[PDB]
Amino acid sequence: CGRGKGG
Amino acid sequence: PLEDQEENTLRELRLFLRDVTKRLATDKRFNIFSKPVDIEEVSDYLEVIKEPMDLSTVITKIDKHNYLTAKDFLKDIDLICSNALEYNPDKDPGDKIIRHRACTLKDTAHAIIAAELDPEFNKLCEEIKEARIKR
Repeated sequence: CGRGKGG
Repeated sequence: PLEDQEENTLRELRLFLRDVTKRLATDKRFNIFSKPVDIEEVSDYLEVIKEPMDLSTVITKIDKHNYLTAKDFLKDIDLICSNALEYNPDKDPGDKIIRHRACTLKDTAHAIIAAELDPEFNKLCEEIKEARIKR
């Protein structure tokens, strides 16, 4: 998993 | 001669592939997949994803004579979907929509390919791909 698109 | 007839068959697939890729790219839902992922918002796509892909790269690859089979083209629509699921967490609603569209993109692409393209016609393409990857 990555940090996410929106943060 | 033979290499002739071959490229007429390829040109035809290659035409179809443009039409599927235009259909997927107009779809509101698949919009996030029509560009390459940015590294402004996403400062870690490339450390997480070792093979980025998107619909506009697919467009160009069609024109680059990279897709010899529909299966080859689906290999890259498939990479769109797995890239999303491998990157985005699925807890947040925002994260989840993307996830949804990636599965949907994939299913849409396959159903189109499954429904518009003649089984006999794939067989011809694959027999041409195995030829060109030889002599």
